[PDB]
Amino acid sequence: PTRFKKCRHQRGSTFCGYGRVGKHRKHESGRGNAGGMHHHRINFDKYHPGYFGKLGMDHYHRKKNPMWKPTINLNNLSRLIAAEEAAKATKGGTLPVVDLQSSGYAKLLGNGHIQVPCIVKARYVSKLADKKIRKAGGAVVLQA
Amino acid sequence: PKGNNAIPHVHQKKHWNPCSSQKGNVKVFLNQPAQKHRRRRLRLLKAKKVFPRPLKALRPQVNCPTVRHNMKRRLGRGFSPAELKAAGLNPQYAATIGIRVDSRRKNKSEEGMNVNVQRLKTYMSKLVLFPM
Amino acid sequence: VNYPKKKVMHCFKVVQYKAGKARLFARGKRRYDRKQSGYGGQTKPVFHKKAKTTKKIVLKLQCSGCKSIRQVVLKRTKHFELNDKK
Amino acid sequence: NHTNHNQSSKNHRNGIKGPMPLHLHNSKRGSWLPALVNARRVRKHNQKAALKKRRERIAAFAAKN
Amino acid sequence: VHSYGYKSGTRHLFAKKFRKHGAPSVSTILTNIKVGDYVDVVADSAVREGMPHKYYHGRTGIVWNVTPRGVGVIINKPVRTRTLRKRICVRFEHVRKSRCQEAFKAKEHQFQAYLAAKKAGKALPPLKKSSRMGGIVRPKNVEVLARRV
Amino acid sequence: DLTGISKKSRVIRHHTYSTNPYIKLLIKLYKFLAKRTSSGFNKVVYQRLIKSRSNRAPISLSRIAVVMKRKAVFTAKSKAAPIAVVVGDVLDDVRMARIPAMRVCALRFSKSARQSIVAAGGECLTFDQLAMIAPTGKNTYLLRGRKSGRESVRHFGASGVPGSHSKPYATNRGKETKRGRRTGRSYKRKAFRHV
RNA sequence: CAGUGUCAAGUUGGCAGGUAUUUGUCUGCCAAAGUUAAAUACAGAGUAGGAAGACCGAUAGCGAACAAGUAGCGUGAGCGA
RNA sequence: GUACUUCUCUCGUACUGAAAGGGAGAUGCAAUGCAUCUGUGGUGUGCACACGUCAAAUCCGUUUGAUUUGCCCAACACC
RNA sequence: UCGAACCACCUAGUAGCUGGUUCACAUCGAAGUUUCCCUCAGGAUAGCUGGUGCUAGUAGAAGUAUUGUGCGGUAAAGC
RNA sequence: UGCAAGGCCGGAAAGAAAUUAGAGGCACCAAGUGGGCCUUCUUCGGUAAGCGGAGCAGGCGAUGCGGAAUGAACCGC
RNA sequence: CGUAAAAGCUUGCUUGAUUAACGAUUUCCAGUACGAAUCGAGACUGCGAAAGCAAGGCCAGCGAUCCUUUGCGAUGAACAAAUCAUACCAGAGGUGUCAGAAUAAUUACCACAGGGAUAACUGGCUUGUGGCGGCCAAGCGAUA
Ligand SMILES: [Mg+2]
Ligand SMILES: [Mg+2]
Ligand SMILES: [Mg+2]
Ligand SMILES: [Mg+2]
Ligand SMILES: [Mg+2]
Ligand SMILES: [Mg+2]
Ligand SMILES: [Mg+2]
Ligand SMILES: [Mg+2]
Ligand SMILES: [Mg+2]
Ligand SMILES: [Mg+2]
Ligand SMILES: [Mg+2]
Ligand SMILES: [Mg+2]
Ligand SMILES: [Mg+2]
Ligand SMILES: [Mg+2]
Ligand SMILES: [Mg+2]
Ligand SMILES: [Mg+2]
Ligand SMILES: [Mg+2]
Ligand SMILES: [Mg+2]
Ligand SMILES: [Mg+2]
Ligand SMILES: [Mg+2]
Repeated sequence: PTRFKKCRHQRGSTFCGYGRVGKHRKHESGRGNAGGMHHHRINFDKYHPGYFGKLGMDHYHRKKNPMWKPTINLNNLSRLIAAEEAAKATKGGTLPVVDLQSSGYAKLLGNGHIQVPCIVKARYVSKLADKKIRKAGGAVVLQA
Repeated sequence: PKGNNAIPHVHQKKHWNPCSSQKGNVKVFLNQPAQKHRRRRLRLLKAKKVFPRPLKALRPQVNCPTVRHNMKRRLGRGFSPAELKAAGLNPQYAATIGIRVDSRRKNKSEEGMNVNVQRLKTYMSKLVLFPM
Repeated sequence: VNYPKKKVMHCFKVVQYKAGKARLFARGKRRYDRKQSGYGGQTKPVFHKKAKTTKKIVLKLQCSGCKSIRQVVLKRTKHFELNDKK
Repeated sequence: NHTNHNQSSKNHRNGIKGPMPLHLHNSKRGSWLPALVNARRVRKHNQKAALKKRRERIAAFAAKN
Repeated sequence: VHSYGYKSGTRHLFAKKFRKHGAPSVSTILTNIKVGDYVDVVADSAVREGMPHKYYHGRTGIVWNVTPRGVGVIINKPVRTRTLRKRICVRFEHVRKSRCQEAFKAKEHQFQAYLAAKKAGKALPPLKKSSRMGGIVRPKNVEVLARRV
Repeated sequence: DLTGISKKSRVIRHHTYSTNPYIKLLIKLYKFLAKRTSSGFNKVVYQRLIKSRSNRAPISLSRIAVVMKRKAVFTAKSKAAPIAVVVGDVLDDVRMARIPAMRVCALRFSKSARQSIVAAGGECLTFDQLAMIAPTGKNTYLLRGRKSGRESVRHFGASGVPGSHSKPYATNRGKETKRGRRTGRSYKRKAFRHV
């Protein structure tokens, strides 16, 4: 939409909102991010505090697949057991059998108290996670 | 002025605009609806040409490689010499009756070929191969 | 300024840190060997204008107990001797 | 060209906002430790008391209702 | 703007007064401060270790912090369009216990003790009398005025 | 006539910029009620409707349960279950397994929040259906729902100012943690400062 | 990658395994010969055939709706109604 | 163009560390164990509570208790 | 055309510099100052200002006095 | 033990510092401006200035109207 | 500025001129660094009989990113080992244009963008200079 613009709204204003003293120029405060340490240093040091440095060691060939560890908490396990799959979790005394990596979620983090007793099968599991489940009628199982 | 904006990093400093001087280096997909129709027209027209053969060949299950995907199964190209030998078919003759052949796969786990050796003899059951 | 050869510590041999080895195969010099290689200008700036004539003194309190050198850093003094209070 | 003119009248447009009262940002922090390490432990007990005082309430308010 | 040091333009400000120099009081060493009372941050010299910046000299404010030998005082500072509650750290000798409330410390102490005496108390002893009204005044010496030269 | 009273005018949002034809019905409903009644509720529930969409923060059923459990612990224990009114909309909470039979009145519900209520034993209402039950809003527990912790509100600030735990606008999360955000890069943004 | 100097080994192998070096293992692969459709780029020969448009509407749209790369200009490259 | 789409990816529900890596419920007994819902105080809508108040009559303006929603300040715990 | 020709092209070269920038009414409405900058014909940052607000707000109100209570060393004075 | 201290607390407390009480508090986004000039009061530098540099407030800029014949600034408004 | 049984003088014994978990603050301020200070805490201490005093000599004397460098005791990503490198940490080498480009002229052959923000010019203004004048003359010669 071009009618929904202010230099179309402010025809006849003679400056489209850029003033008479300081005339709208082309690039006049540097061009780009220029001057981050010279004349825009007060902007960078103050809205971008950590910019302009080096830190840590270099990981040359970084592959995000071997460094892939999605996480789910204990209070979010119910997100993987349908009410029908939990309808068998009511009868027969059969604990739910949750398998994380099929839904994503390599690692199992222990946050909150687990609402429903189940047995999760996760590649990775926290110490407090490994302990809340095994003391809530459940069991963590390590896979892969 | 500036102020509390994300440092832009826009990466448009290499004459991509097809201006009056530069030829331009942009790829606009104004033809993808024509191409979707174009391919499905070849596809549906190649299918009645290859008929009664299936348009797509047979491809095996293969395990997507990395730890992110290793639990996801996938259709790889060709089977192996192994599944074909463990199912009778000569990989020279499998590659001519719709079965797709891959002389590079290595059958690292017997688990793997077992899903595919048996997957052949499903095809080799429901295939007529009427002679000429 | 003077400074004692010996300081007692309860928590001792003074060396007056004067390093500067300037290794090859340092990551910033390998870059430099690569970066200022061949054509182009002297592809890096160089401190041309004058300097602070006086230099600050790192002083390595190496304990006579074997290990774990300490480093104290004094102020900027022109003349520094370890005469140890004649 | 230093002037200071118009500045006192600029500071009084949107007003020279009064200071925040003491119950704002009364973080007894960075202050003298042996005080705040005691004004800490007494907060822990006074919270165990605040939690306990609500425990009888609800339980008194149940049976006595 | 040649000099703007931490002690600039302060000859007469930190200078001790006439014929009263030397060591600080024993009252100022025997003062008692809490977290919360008010203090006049009257930076005296002759201690020269813990004096605040010039600005915080006629200033009084809450004690937010009482370290062993440093009183921490918040002080309102009208910077440009807002006041900062500055948090200065000075020693005790640069500090008076500020009267600034005896105006009603001592007022409501006897004002209530007589409002109570006026509300319930025991009895109501009559208090200060009226100030501004009329009166048929009897003179005691007549006079006139024309000039004196 | 010198005034000085030039900036004392507050922006009250007289109307709504919403174009939803089912909320302009609730607004005309709650101008009638908010105007021709002595209800404190109807006043308040009317400014919250004409209010914008970013300001009507959603309350999860968790928040609704817990605060309705903090009401129902001090009642006549047989008096009534007040109606949890939220002028935003209700979202399910997979961190609350068991939900009480509580009546709720929201402009909207998640498809998983409506079924979680109705499965629990409560009935989720509307505002054309609450104007029939306590139109004055007797026995109704009005609710906002947290709008802090919102990712917009925690970029607000500078992030380079001492005592500013705001998040810089940076796509690359491992871009700006260098000089200025390190104690060993000539200055570290002072994590605390009295204000 | 190139140039110069140097210049191998032989499946008791060679190269690749994104930090150099040596010593090992492991994994993949087998350079220094060659061909190979399709999907991909292009409206330039519109060659052949076209179809369209929230486009421009004769100072606009191609420079050119017309005997337009024309008349005319330039020693010329060119310019250009 | 419209209609449909498993599959995947993407952003985020979890953050942190330079990295190896690690990874947040509360309460009581304990210094891990067992029942396992705002976390604390404070400032705090609305409504229900009783509290009287020129109050036409009695519904509301006053207010004090209850819970306090959002918000904010302080300091717990935990990663 | 010459202290670097001419044509075409890169090229719509860059310009903190100069000129211009197309309707109405309504509602408000400034600044030439702070700090930093090879900075002083410019920027960035605060202030000024608008819009959108959020919020329990006769209060954490005031370019004002009173009352107490501090502070000061200029005028005059005195050498 | 109890004083005093902190974090608290309930029982209880009212005023026999004027006025306006033209509503407090934050928050967000974004311009424009970053060449000022004059003036009152006082005052640094200069022989001096319709001079340069300041402090204070007011203005002009950005603003007419009324009148000092006349005037960006004065006097009224 | 300040200090007089000292903060100066003399002597003594000493390293607190150190590590500081650095916690907060002040000044500059944008309430950002930096620099210098202030109040602390933890050691370990010295000097004192002790209370106390000392984290230099008060307050000027100093330096970012990167790089180099040393101290201090995780990684090099198919594994393993030792070097090598890097990393975290704390410092040092330094940016005096001192919030930190790596720097000589000349143009009258000069060109451009502009500038009365800024000179020669011109219009003024400045009245002291340079040059003219008044009363009063020790007297000159009280004035031809
Ligand atoms: Mg501008
Ligand atoms: Mg300008
Ligand atoms: Mg496995
Ligand atoms: Mg959150
Ligand atoms: Mg070669
Ligand atoms: Mg070889
Ligand atoms: Mg190899
Ligand atoms: Mg080797
Ligand atoms: Mg070998
Ligand atoms: Mg080949
Ligand atoms: Mg024509
Ligand atoms: Mg409460
Ligand atoms: Mg005088
Ligand atoms: Mg006027
Ligand atoms: Mg006149
Ligand atoms: Mg001393
Ligand atoms: Mg400074
Ligand atoms: Mg510092
Ligand atoms: Mg010093
Ligand atoms: Mg001393």
